[PDB]
Amino acid sequence: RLIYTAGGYFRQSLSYLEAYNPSDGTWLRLADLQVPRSGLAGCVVGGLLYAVGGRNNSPDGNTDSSALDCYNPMTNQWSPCAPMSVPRNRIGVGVIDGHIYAVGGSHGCIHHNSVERYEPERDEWHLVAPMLTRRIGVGVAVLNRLLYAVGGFDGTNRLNSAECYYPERNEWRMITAMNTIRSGAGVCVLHNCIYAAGGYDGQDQLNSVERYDVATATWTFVAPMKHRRSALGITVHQGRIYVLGGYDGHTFLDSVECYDPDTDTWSEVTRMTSGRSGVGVAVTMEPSR
Repeated sequence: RLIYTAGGYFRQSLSYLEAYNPSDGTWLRLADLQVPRSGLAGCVVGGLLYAVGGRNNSPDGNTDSSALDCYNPMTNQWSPCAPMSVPRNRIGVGVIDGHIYAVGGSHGCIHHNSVERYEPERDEWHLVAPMLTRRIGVGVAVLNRLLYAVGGFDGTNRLNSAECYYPERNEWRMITAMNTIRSGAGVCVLHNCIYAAGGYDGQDQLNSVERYDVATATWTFVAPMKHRRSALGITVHQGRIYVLGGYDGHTFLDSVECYDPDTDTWSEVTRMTSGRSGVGVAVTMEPSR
Protein backbone atom coordinates (compact mmCIF):
# COMPACT_ATOMS: atom_id res chain seq x y z
CA ARG A 1 0.00 0.00 0.00
CA LEU A 2 1.10 3.57 -0.94
CA ILE A 3 0.21 7.11 0.14
CA TYR A 4 -1.43 8.75 -2.87
CA THR A 5 -1.56 12.56 -3.19
CA ALA A 6 -3.88 14.14 -5.78
CA GLY A 7 -4.14 17.76 -6.88
CA GLY A 8 -2.99 20.66 -4.77
CA TYR A 9 -1.93 24.22 -5.31
CA PHE A 10 1.31 26.02 -6.17
CA ARG A 11 0.77 29.30 -8.08
CA GLN A 12 -2.15 27.44 -9.71
CA SER A 13 -4.17 24.30 -9.10
CA LEU A 14 -2.33 21.06 -9.96
CA SER A 15 -3.18 17.74 -11.66
CA TYR A 16 -0.45 15.56 -10.07
CA LEU A 17 -1.22 12.11 -8.79
CA GLU A 18 1.89 10.74 -7.04
CA ALA A 19 2.21 7.78 -4.66
CA TYR A 20 4.74 7.55 -1.82
CA ASN A 21 6.22 4.25 -0.65
CA PRO A 22 7.20 4.66 3.02
CA SER A 23 9.49 1.60 2.76
CA ASP A 24 11.66 2.38 -0.24
CA GLY A 25 11.12 6.20 -0.18
CA THR A 26 10.05 6.54 -3.84
CA TRP A 27 7.40 8.89 -5.27
CA LEU A 28 5.64 7.23 -8.21
CA ARG A 29 4.15 9.55 -10.85
CA LEU A 30 0.74 8.29 -12.01
CA ALA A 31 -2.02 9.46 -14.35
CA ASP A 32 -2.87 13.17 -14.05
CA LEU A 33 -6.27 14.19 -12.79
CA GLN A 34 -8.54 15.10 -15.69
CA VAL A 35 -8.87 18.66 -14.31
CA PRO A 36 -6.38 20.56 -12.07
CA ARG A 37 -7.85 20.97 -8.60
CA SER A 38 -6.85 22.23 -5.18
CA GLY A 39 -8.87 22.20 -1.96
CA LEU A 40 -10.18 18.75 -2.82
CA ALA A 41 -10.34 15.74 -0.50
CA GLY A 42 -9.27 12.16 -1.12
CA CYS A 43 -10.59 8.84 0.14
CA VAL A 44 -10.61 5.15 -0.77
CA VAL A 45 -13.64 2.86 -1.10
CA GLY A 46 -13.11 -0.72 -2.09
CA GLY A 47 -9.69 -0.31 -3.40
CA LEU A 48 -10.50 2.73 -5.57
CA LEU A 49 -9.17 6.24 -4.93
CA TYR A 50 -11.70 9.08 -5.10
CA ALA A 51 -10.90 12.81 -5.67
CA VAL A 52 -13.79 14.91 -4.33
CA GLY A 53 -14.61 18.60 -4.84
CA GLY A 54 -12.02 21.35 -4.83
CA ARG A 55 -11.39 24.25 -7.18
CA ASN A 56 -9.55 24.83 -10.48
CA ASN A 57 -7.47 28.05 -10.09
CA SER A 58 -5.82 28.49 -13.48
CA PRO A 59 -4.28 31.42 -15.38
CA ASP A 60 -7.49 31.54 -17.46
CA GLY A 61 -10.18 31.13 -14.82
CA ASN A 62 -11.20 30.02 -11.37
CA THR A 63 -14.05 27.54 -10.92
CA ASP A 64 -15.08 25.61 -7.82
CA SER A 65 -15.66 21.92 -8.57
CA SER A 66 -18.55 19.55 -7.70
CA ALA A 67 -16.71 16.73 -9.46
CA LEU A 68 -16.16 13.25 -8.14
CA ASP A 69 -13.49 11.22 -9.97
CA CYS A 70 -12.24 7.68 -9.41
CA TYR A 71 -8.70 6.31 -9.84
CA ASN A 72 -8.05 2.57 -10.28
CA PRO A 73 -4.48 1.57 -9.33
CA MET A 74 -4.92 -1.63 -11.40
CA THR A 75 -5.41 0.33 -14.61
CA ASN A 76 -3.69 3.60 -13.72
CA GLN A 77 -6.79 5.30 -15.14
CA TRP A 78 -9.20 7.99 -13.86
CA SER A 79 -12.97 7.70 -14.58
CA PRO A 80 -15.56 10.35 -13.74
CA CYS A 81 -18.39 9.72 -11.33
CA ALA A 82 -21.68 11.52 -10.92
CA PRO A 83 -21.04 14.98 -9.40
CA MET A 84 -22.20 16.40 -6.09
CA SER A 85 -25.23 18.65 -5.98
CA VAL A 86 -23.00 21.76 -5.60
CA PRO A 87 -19.34 22.73 -5.97
CA ARG A 88 -17.37 22.41 -2.73
CA ASN A 89 -13.95 24.00 -2.50
CA ARG A 90 -12.03 23.22 0.73
CA ILE A 91 -14.26 20.21 1.35
CA GLY A 92 -13.91 17.49 3.98
CA VAL A 93 -15.03 13.89 3.40
CA GLY A 94 -15.41 10.66 5.31
CA VAL A 95 -16.35 7.09 4.48
CA ILE A 96 -19.01 5.12 6.36
CA ASP A 97 -20.29 1.70 5.34
CA GLY A 98 -18.70 2.07 1.91
CA HIS A 99 -20.47 5.40 1.27
CA ILE A 100 -18.66 8.77 0.83
CA TYR A 101 -19.91 11.79 2.81
CA ALA A 102 -19.05 15.21 1.39
CA VAL A 103 -19.07 17.91 4.06
CA GLY A 104 -19.09 21.71 3.91
CA GLY A 105 -16.82 23.59 1.54
CA SER A 106 -17.46 26.81 -0.42
CA HIS A 107 -18.91 27.77 -3.77
CA GLY A 108 -17.95 31.36 -4.52
CA CYS A 109 -19.22 33.30 -1.51
CA ILE A 110 -21.52 30.47 -0.37
CA HIS A 111 -20.22 28.69 2.74
CA HIS A 112 -21.94 25.34 2.89
CA ASN A 113 -23.44 23.74 5.92
CA SER A 114 -24.88 21.11 3.55
CA VAL A 115 -23.74 17.46 3.46
CA GLU A 116 -24.37 14.75 0.89
CA ARG A 117 -23.72 11.04 0.57
CA TYR A 118 -22.41 9.08 -2.42
CA GLU A 119 -23.24 5.42 -3.06
CA PRO A 120 -20.68 3.90 -5.45
CA GLU A 121 -22.80 0.86 -6.33
CA ARG A 122 -25.49 3.18 -7.69
CA ASP A 123 -23.15 6.02 -8.71
CA GLU A 124 -25.44 8.50 -7.01
CA TRP A 125 -25.42 11.37 -4.53
CA HIS A 126 -28.20 12.29 -2.07
CA LEU A 127 -28.38 15.20 0.37
CA VAL A 128 -28.45 14.42 4.07
CA ALA A 129 -29.14 16.61 7.11
CA PRO A 130 -27.04 19.80 7.07
CA MET A 131 -24.47 20.58 9.73
CA LEU A 132 -25.22 22.95 12.57
CA THR A 133 -22.45 25.22 11.24
CA ARG A 134 -21.26 26.49 7.87
CA ARG A 135 -17.70 25.11 7.57
CA ILE A 136 -15.13 25.53 4.84
CA GLY A 137 -11.71 24.02 5.28
CA VAL A 138 -13.43 21.60 7.64
CA GLY A 139 -11.57 18.46 8.81
CA VAL A 140 -13.60 15.23 8.69
CA ALA A 141 -13.05 11.82 10.24
CA VAL A 142 -15.08 8.71 10.96
CA LEU A 143 -15.01 6.90 14.26
CA ASN A 144 -17.25 3.92 14.99
CA ARG A 145 -19.48 4.78 12.01
CA LEU A 146 -20.14 8.30 13.26
CA LEU A 147 -19.00 11.20 11.09
CA TYR A 148 -17.12 14.13 12.69
CA ALA A 149 -16.70 17.64 11.26
CA VAL A 150 -13.95 19.61 13.04
CA GLY A 151 -13.06 23.31 12.86
CA GLY A 152 -13.19 25.29 9.59
CA PHE A 153 -14.23 28.83 8.66
CA ASP A 154 -17.84 30.00 8.53
CA GLY A 155 -17.18 32.96 6.24
CA THR A 156 -16.65 35.41 9.15
CA ASN A 157 -15.18 33.43 12.05
CA ARG A 158 -12.76 30.49 12.22
CA LEU A 159 -13.93 27.61 14.40
CA ASN A 160 -12.80 25.34 17.17
CA SER A 161 -16.22 23.72 17.42
CA ALA A 162 -16.76 20.12 16.38
CA GLU A 163 -19.99 18.26 15.60
CA CYS A 164 -20.95 14.65 15.00
CA TYR A 165 -23.37 13.10 12.49
CA TYR A 166 -25.49 9.99 13.30
CA PRO A 167 -26.32 8.38 9.92
CA GLU A 168 -29.27 6.40 11.21
CA ARG A 169 -30.86 9.35 12.99
CA ASN A 170 -29.88 11.71 10.15
CA GLU A 171 -28.90 14.39 12.68
CA TRP A 172 -25.88 16.45 13.74
CA ARG A 173 -24.99 17.01 17.39
CA MET A 174 -22.36 19.39 18.73
CA ILE A 175 -19.50 17.73 20.64
CA THR A 176 -16.75 19.13 22.88
CA ALA A 177 -14.84 21.91 21.10
CA MET A 178 -11.13 21.66 20.32
CA ASN A 179 -8.61 23.53 22.41
CA THR A 180 -7.55 25.54 19.32
CA ILE A 181 -9.38 27.35 16.53
CA ARG A 182 -8.36 25.69 13.21
CA SER A 183 -9.44 26.03 9.59
CA GLY A 184 -7.64 23.83 7.04
CA ALA A 185 -6.25 21.54 9.65
CA GLY A 186 -5.50 17.88 8.89
CA VAL A 187 -8.06 15.62 10.59
CA CYS A 188 -7.90 11.83 10.71
CA VAL A 189 -8.63 8.78 12.88
CA LEU A 190 -5.77 6.83 14.39
CA HIS A 191 -6.25 3.90 16.69
CA ASN A 192 -9.46 5.02 18.32
CA CYS A 193 -8.92 8.77 18.53
CA ILE A 194 -9.58 11.73 16.24
CA TYR A 195 -6.49 13.79 15.48
CA ALA A 196 -6.45 17.43 14.41
CA ALA A 197 -3.01 18.66 13.27
CA GLY A 198 -2.07 22.16 12.15
CA GLY A 199 -4.40 24.52 10.35
CA TYR A 200 -4.90 28.27 10.64
CA ASP A 201 -6.50 30.28 13.45
CA GLY A 202 -6.84 33.62 11.61
CA GLN A 203 -3.45 34.92 12.89
CA ASP A 204 -0.93 32.07 12.65
CA GLN A 205 -0.42 28.80 10.85
CA LEU A 206 -0.28 26.13 13.54
CA ASN A 207 2.03 23.26 14.43
CA SER A 208 -0.02 22.00 17.34
CA VAL A 209 -1.82 18.65 17.33
CA GLU A 210 -4.66 17.51 19.57
CA ARG A 211 -6.70 14.33 19.75
CA TYR A 212 -10.24 13.49 20.77
CA ASP A 213 -11.12 10.53 22.96
CA VAL A 214 -14.81 9.74 22.51
CA ALA A 215 -14.84 7.79 25.78
CA THR A 216 -13.98 10.97 27.75
CA ALA A 217 -15.34 13.44 25.15
CA THR A 218 -12.11 15.42 25.61
CA TRP A 219 -9.39 16.91 23.35
CA THR A 220 -5.78 16.58 24.52
CA PHE A 221 -2.74 18.23 22.95
CA VAL A 222 0.00 15.76 22.04
CA ALA A 223 3.27 16.01 20.09
CA PRO A 224 3.19 19.07 17.79
CA MET A 225 4.54 18.96 14.23
CA LYS A 226 7.97 20.25 13.29
CA HIS A 227 6.52 22.72 10.74
CA ARG A 228 3.48 24.96 11.11
CA ARG A 229 1.12 24.41 8.23
CA SER A 230 -2.37 25.07 6.97
CA ALA A 231 -4.18 23.26 4.12
CA LEU A 232 -2.01 20.21 4.66
CA GLY A 233 -3.01 16.75 3.54
CA ILE A 234 -3.11 13.93 6.12
CA THR A 235 -3.58 10.17 6.12
CA VAL A 236 -2.89 7.09 8.21
CA HIS A 237 -0.53 4.37 6.94
CA GLN A 238 0.45 1.31 9.01
CA GLY A 239 -0.49 2.79 12.36
CA ARG A 240 1.24 6.18 11.80
CA ILE A 241 -0.01 9.64 10.74
CA TYR A 242 1.53 11.31 7.68
CA VAL A 243 1.09 15.04 6.99
CA LEU A 244 1.91 16.33 3.49
CA GLY A 245 2.71 19.87 2.44
CA GLY A 246 0.57 22.84 3.29
CA TYR A 247 1.27 26.52 3.63
CA ASP A 248 3.19 28.19 6.42
CA GLY A 249 2.42 31.88 5.66
CA HIS A 250 5.43 32.20 3.32
CA THR A 251 6.03 28.92 1.47
CA PHE A 252 4.08 26.09 -0.08
CA LEU A 253 5.72 23.22 1.77
CA ASP A 254 7.04 19.96 0.32
CA SER A 255 7.79 18.55 3.80
CA VAL A 256 6.20 15.25 4.82
CA GLU A 257 6.12 14.54 8.53
CA CYS A 258 5.24 11.25 10.25
CA TYR A 259 3.71 10.79 13.72
CA ASP A 260 4.52 7.69 15.78
CA PRO A 261 1.78 7.36 18.43
CA ASP A 262 3.89 4.96 20.48
CA THR A 263 6.68 7.49 21.04
CA ASP A 264 4.47 10.61 20.69
CA THR A 265 7.04 11.98 18.22
CA TRP A 266 7.07 13.58 14.75
CA SER A 267 9.82 13.10 12.19
CA GLU A 268 10.34 14.38 8.66
CA VAL A 269 10.46 11.32 6.42
CA THR A 270 10.44 12.66 2.83
CA ARG A 271 9.80 15.65 0.60
CA MET A 272 7.18 15.75 -2.13
CA THR A 273 8.58 16.32 -5.59
CA SER A 274 7.26 19.93 -5.32
CA GLY A 275 5.70 21.98 -2.54
CA ARG A 276 1.95 22.39 -2.61
CA SER A 277 -1.05 22.99 -0.35
CA GLY A 278 -4.62 21.79 -0.51
CA VAL A 279 -4.01 18.18 -1.67
CA GLY A 280 -6.31 15.18 -1.34
CA VAL A 281 -4.54 12.22 0.29
CA ALA A 282 -5.43 8.59 0.86
CA VAL A 283 -3.87 5.12 1.10
CA THR A 284 -4.49 2.15 -1.18
CA MET A 285 -2.73 -0.75 -2.87
CA GLU A 286 0.23 -0.15 -5.11
CA PRO A 287 -0.49 0.17 -8.86
CA SER A 288 0.19 -2.44 -11.54
CA ARG A 289 3.05 -2.00 -14.04
